[PDB]
Amino acid sequence: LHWCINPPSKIKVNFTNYCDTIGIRKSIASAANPILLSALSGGRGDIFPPYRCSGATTSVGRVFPLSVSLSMSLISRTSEIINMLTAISDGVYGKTYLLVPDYIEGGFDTQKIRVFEIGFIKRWLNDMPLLQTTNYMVLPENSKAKVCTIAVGELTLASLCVDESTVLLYHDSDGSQDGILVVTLGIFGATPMDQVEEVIPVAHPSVEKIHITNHRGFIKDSIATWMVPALVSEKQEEQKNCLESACQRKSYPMCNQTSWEPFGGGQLPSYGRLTLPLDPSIDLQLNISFTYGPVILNGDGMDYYESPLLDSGWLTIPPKNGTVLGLINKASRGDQFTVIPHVLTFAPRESSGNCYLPIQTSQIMDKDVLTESNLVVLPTQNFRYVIATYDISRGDHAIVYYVYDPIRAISYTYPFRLTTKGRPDFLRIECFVWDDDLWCHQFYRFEADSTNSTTSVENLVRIRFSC
Amino acid sequence: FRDLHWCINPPSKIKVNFTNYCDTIGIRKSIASAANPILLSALSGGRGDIFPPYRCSGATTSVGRVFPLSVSLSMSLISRTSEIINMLTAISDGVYGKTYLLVPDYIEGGFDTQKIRVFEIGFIKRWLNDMPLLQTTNYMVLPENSKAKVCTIAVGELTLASLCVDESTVLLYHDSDGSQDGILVVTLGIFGATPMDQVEEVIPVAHPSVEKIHITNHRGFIKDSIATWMVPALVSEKQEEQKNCLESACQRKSYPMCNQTSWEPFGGGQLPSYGRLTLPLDPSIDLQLNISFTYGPVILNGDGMDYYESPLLDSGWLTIPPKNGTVLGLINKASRGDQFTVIPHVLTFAPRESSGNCYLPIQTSQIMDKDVLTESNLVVLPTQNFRYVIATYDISRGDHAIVYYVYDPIRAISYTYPFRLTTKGRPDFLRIECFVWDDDLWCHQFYRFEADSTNSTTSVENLVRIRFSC
Amino acid sequence: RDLHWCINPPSKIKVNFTNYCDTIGIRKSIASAANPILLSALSGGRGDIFPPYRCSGATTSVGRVFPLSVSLSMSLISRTSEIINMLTAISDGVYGKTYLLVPDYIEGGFDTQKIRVFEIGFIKRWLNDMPLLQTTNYMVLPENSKAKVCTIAVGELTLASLCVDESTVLLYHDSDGSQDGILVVTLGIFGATPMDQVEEVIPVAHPSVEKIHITNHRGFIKDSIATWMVPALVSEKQEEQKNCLESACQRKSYPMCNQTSWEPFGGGQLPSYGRLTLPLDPSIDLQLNISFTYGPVILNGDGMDYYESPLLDSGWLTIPPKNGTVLGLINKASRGDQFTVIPHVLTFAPRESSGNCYLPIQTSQIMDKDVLTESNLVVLPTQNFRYVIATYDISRGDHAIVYYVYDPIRAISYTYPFRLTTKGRPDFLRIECFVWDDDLWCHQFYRFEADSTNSTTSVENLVRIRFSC
Amino acid sequence: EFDFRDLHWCINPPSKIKVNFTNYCDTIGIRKSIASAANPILLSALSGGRGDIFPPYRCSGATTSVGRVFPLSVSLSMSLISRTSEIINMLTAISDGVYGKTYLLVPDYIEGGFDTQKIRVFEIGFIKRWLNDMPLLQTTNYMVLPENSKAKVCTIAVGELTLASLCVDESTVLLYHDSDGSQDGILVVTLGIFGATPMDQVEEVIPVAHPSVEKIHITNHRGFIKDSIATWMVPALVSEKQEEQKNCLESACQRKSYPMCNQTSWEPFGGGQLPSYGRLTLPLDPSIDLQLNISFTYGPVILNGDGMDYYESPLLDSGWLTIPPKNGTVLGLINKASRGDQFTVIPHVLTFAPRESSGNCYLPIQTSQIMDKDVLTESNLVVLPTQNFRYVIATYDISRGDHAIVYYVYDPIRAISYTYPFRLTTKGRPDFLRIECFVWDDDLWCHQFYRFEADSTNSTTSVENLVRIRFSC
Repeated sequence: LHWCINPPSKIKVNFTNYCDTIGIRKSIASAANPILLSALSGGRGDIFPPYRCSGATTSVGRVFPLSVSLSMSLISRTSEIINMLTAISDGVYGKTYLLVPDYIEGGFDTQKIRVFEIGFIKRWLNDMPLLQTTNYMVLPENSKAKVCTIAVGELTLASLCVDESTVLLYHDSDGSQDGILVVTLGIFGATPMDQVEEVIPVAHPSVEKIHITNHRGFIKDSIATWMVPALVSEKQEEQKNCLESACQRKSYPMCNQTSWEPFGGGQLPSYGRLTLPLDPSIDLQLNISFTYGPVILNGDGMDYYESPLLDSGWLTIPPKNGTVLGLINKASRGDQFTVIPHVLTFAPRESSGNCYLPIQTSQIMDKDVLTESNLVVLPTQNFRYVIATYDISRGDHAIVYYVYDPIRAISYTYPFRLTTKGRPDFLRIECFVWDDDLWCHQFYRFEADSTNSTTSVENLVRIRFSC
Repeated sequence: FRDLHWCINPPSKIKVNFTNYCDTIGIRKSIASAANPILLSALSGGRGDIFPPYRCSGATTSVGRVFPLSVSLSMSLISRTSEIINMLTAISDGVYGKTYLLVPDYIEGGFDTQKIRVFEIGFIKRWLNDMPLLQTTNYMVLPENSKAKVCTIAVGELTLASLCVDESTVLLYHDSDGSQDGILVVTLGIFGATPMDQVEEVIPVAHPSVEKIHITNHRGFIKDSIATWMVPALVSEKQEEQKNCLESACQRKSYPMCNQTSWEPFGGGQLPSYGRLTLPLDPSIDLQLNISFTYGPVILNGDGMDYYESPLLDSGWLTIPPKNGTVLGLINKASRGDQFTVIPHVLTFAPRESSGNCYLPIQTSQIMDKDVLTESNLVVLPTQNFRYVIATYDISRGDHAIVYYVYDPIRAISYTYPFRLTTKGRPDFLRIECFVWDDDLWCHQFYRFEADSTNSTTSVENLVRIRFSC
Repeated sequence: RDLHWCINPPSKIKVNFTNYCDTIGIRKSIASAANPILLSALSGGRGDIFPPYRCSGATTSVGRVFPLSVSLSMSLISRTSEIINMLTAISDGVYGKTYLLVPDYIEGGFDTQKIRVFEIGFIKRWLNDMPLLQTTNYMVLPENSKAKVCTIAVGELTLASLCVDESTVLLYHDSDGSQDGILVVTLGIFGATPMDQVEEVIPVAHPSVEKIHITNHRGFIKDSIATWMVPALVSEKQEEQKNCLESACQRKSYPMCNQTSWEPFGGGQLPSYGRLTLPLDPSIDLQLNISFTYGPVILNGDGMDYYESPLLDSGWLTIPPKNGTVLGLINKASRGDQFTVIPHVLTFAPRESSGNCYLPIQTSQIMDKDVLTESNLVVLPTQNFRYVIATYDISRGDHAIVYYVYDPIRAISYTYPFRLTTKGRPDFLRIECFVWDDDLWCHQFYRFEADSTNSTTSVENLVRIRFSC
Repeated sequence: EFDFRDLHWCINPPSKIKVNFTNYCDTIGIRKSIASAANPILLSALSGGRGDIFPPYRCSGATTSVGRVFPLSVSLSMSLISRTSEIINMLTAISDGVYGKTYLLVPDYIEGGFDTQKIRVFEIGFIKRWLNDMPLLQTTNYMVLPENSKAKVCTIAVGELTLASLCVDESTVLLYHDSDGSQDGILVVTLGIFGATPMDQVEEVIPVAHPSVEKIHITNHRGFIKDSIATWMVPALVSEKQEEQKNCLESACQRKSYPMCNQTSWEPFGGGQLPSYGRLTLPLDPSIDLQLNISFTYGPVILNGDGMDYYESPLLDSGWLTIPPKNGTVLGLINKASRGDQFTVIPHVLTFAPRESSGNCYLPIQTSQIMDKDVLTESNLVVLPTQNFRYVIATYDISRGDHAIVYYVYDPIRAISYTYPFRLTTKGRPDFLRIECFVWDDDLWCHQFYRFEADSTNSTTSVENLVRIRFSC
């Protein structure tokens, strides 16, 4: 009777190859660490104004049109870039977008290609960020890359690509179960860059579906976490009781609806955490989880930002036309998935308090389009969240940023030169703190009267709050 | 089949971490191993084919087009109407490097603030439809230094080298006589903060006959961890043979050459000789910048001399760009290693009934034209067949086009680029750097022209591909 | 249970099996390595003490001398090197010695230098079931300033000492400048961290205490706390003792009130017992504690031992007899928190007294003319109470040493007709007895006098007294 | 096809670890802690003894030898000797600040009948300074073997805070011949510097490398312990030595060394063949059980079977094998041998290859006229652990006017001698003699043991002391 030590799977297949991968990854991390330190030293300081000197502050905005990224180079050549998701964390950045090759003109819409890219953030002699792409990957056309999620961190990029918006977790068990094409990117061309369509293990038999439309997570401690709506058969009774308790109020249309947004009809969606352990030791496995929480009214997107706490992260939900406000519920990254409605969840009247609701109105909202973007939780000790909108009230089309603080609320618009006729069908902002400032990377698309082509415009903007 | 025996799980006291059992890999080795697939994806395309297999139609034409897509930093800066001056690019084995002087316009102080030297290096990735996409993976901006005004680019083996100096003519005298000129040395890795140097260096003069060194704009390469440049130098030992050869050639029709009392590179005295700056990039060894001079064919330009790799073991093709059209270019053959010899190969005229040790450059005033011509450098392609490319800016065409003159030892093929849209403007500085890609000719070009405003010079840089089909 | 099969791992997989468990501390490892010796001593010796049955009822004493020992002091004596004042403290299977070593290789005047040595070692059986005092560690103190007197306290594989140059510590009278200090010395069984010598500045528990009289004392190290017993001078207790002194003065016991000044402190008042305590912790607060207490009057403060008692937190206390007084004094004492002393035996309670006073028995006519240098009272380590004192006798023609093993019921004696040395007169005779395999083993030591004034020979040798029915 | 998830890699632990890992590494921790505790003493001893190995260059003339005795010691052997108890066959070994002794003890203090038995005693200890810059041999541990005393003859090896000694009842150990009945076993005795755990006493069978080795001779073999391995050298019996040794003997026989050929039988083994070099290694590690593998290699002839002393060499894997001279022969042997690899003995010193011969064989020198007809007894040669190669021998003779003992401190240039007239017993017959030397405080310290028989009363008296030789310009 000898002593067997159990090694992780995929290390016993080729220990030498595993350890060559380990050494290459460690060397790449060591080589790229000085750039990360140089970029993060200024950013990690603070965001709050130190001294209150003039009371009410002023807003100064500047557009920085210089970058080394592949996306802006493609856009500069009038190439259709649609559905771009960008994530900025740990000093690195990532992008996934659908590219339409206009170099050769054949037909009108033949195929759309998906491009990933992960790069650095660097100074440009004026203490300004310079987004530089150090790697990219282009998927083959015959793949399920229509809808993917972005999650960048620890010098790595990960994604969950699926052709259909709604993944059939358990209903399609009898047939060919839907797979999620996991796409992983390193910061330098090497083995970490791999893609594999893998069957996703359910949390329980209770979980039935998964909705993946436009999501964002992060990577920390070699884990990849996303938050997507799910469909379970146990949250239904308590959520129905809470919804009926809220229905007696003036919020009649909420309970008047017979079919919910993320999944047609049926029951309410439930929060769902997709966990992807990203380590070279073991193989890839999408560990889905779920947990009942506040009522979810829209399933367009569900981001997941990092928090200064130990094992918790904010869970934002972009506002939808009809629901004036979006949830910023807290989420647990640990072994047990818990969702606590930290802020922006209206607790109902005459209720036990175990269930929360968002705030919606029927006629309060502006009849203008006023397209809003996903709200972003800034990485800093103080809690601030930024949401951009496509303002229309002024004579010139504009984008308005709301950095929420309990003390004051002032927003002024400087003239935006680029376009005066705007039909925004998409808008996403990704913000980060750089030298005690708010640098937001915004992307949006248009629709023109000529209808010859749709122009997608993206740039970096900095808002300076001067005392 | 032979299993040792059935086993029992040992007590949980022992925890085994499998990461500690094997050894770690160095940063340079890991970086090279990572970058190897990207280098191979371009080397295979380059080495797939060189020339058409058979003359399908009995005659070959030329098809050319521009490729505006690029994810380089210089293209991004140009897109933001930022002024870029004197960019030298050295494409080699799927790695490129650039050295340019930036003139910031967002900074507003006085009228002229400062010019900053920028270095960048990166791969040549396969874009869709099998196109060359120049990607930048690392770059470096020098803090304000006097010695970064003129630099030489030398790219190869996943690293960059540069020899920046302040004055055009670097003086090489014993000890320090008054003010001394030093040669700044720059180095860049392909990624991250790897062992790299930005150290000012004092030249080991080697043979003390070298007195000056001229560095206008030179290209070299890094082979076997050795960076080699070729620059004119001024020696005062052996000038009688060249003087006798010039006197013998003066009686011929080559009157203007023998009429010069003072030459172009170094004022007065003896004509320049051929030098060679050698920089061993072995990180264990301290940096030394050796110099190996050797006389050769007479130099008539001296304002720029590139140096390209050769298929032979220790050979190269140092080139001299044409000067004002009247003097044509030269393509010599320079040795590498401890010895250094120069053997005239192409575009060289051997005088009749001469000493035999002097070869002279072809020089005809008939080629000179009132048409404003800005000839570029001679670019030797990295192919087995010896072919060199010439790019000329001419206004004879109504489109204010740029003409490429691809030359062969057998034939000569010329292709024009009427794609030029801006007609107004006189070019000031045109450079090209060609490379082979999927059995095709790609030539990265950069040129600046001054418009009618007398204060605006637009730096235009783009890739052009010329295809010759049977 | 059986975990299926194996496969040969790659050659890069080699494990040392060594980095994978705890690191044992120095003191814990030393205690683990030394425990079997302490077991072989304690279980072998302390199992049987007294004759189990009355049998005849009249016992005889047969004795024998065992000169073999690996002790360093024995070897030094064998090389004719003078040792002046040695205190040995045997407890729990370990021994320790402190003695003035006088190098006589080169001599000048009276004494060129005397240099202290502290040694601690085990007690081993030597294939005849006899004790072999092996020396395992020792430390030497150069005679810089403090090498005059010390106290010995051996226990828990550790030695302790309180060395002061002055005969009596001037604890409070020197507080104007720098008060006097006591060179604390600590040894371990094997050379390690506990071995330290850190002189400590004294916080005093009582403002009344002012003198400490360190001459020759023995203590023990119990529960990592080294405690001794030293007489101390206080003025308050004399107020209570004065009534008893006046009552005894008018009584027939004239020699009690005849005394006007005491040896330990000239003039002054009646000294009181002071429990010196040194909590031995390797990390924090190596400081002393002095807690005076009332008790029986001290006729002689020359020496005061401190033997462990079989009670919960109690300890014995002895005072060796002095010439002029016929008896010593044994009184109980408790360690921990408050300090109280209640006389156990050998104290006479005067009649018609308030009760807060006790007097040892003294007779001025029983004493014989010949000079007898008695040794300290020693309490044997057993449940019973047997105290043994060795007396040097000159009346007998063999110049024998007589071991008076005193018990309150039956008193027994034995004489050692050995080492005549008629010209020799003892100067310092000390013993340290212990029970070993149902026998009384004593470790005597003495020094002779010279008629030629040039011959001083320390004589250290273990002796055993056997009682059988 | 084995499924890899259920399949496991298995490692092979040592036998002692597998049975009780907890106990094994508890012993490992205790040993490491004791070694760390004892390290300061060894460091102080090494610091005191390293400096000034040799005096400077000659100032006026030849250096003068100064002798001094030091009877003070805290060893058990000295205390036993001082009590008029005889000590027989003591093998002292001093190395790296720790010494060790194995001596037969004759109990006479308590006598029952006529005689009970002789007792083996194993004693380890420390070398400590005694405020006068001379060593103090202090015994920190000792072991007394039981009354049966299977150990009549034992070796000695000390190093790395350990004592090890192979013990055999008979001088000759028959590895193969006595396998028909009960195979001869060697009693391995080890003991740590302090405590109660480290001691082991086990009788184990010898796994010799090849059957070619049939016998060994274990009488007096000082070794040492380095890298947790204890090494000894004993004569060995092999069958393949004759083909070269007899040829060499006949090739060098025509010289003056006729009696060497004239001997029909050799002293270590009656008849048979010439003795061969042998090496015993004891891996002293808690993880691995005790095994004793005997190697062998070829070398110069072994003139006497008294015993071969193995010493530590400054080189990486070298050892100054040493053989004492026998009566008649004036010069012994100081060879060179390797440790840890295949056994190989090169005859560095005391061998002169005969001229006009093959040259592949080496022979020592002999001269019968030197010893004359007086009772002169010489001891073993001690290789000092210094940078410069040295060797010391001690001779006890009556030819000296004071019946003294002469110490021939040998030097590559000349030889120096000192006499100890402290011998006040003219009627002295040395039955046994042995010296062990070490360097301490820029002097030469030697520990001698001369068991001499007093003919005045016909009673043997064992005498041992510590003597130091000082060389001053």
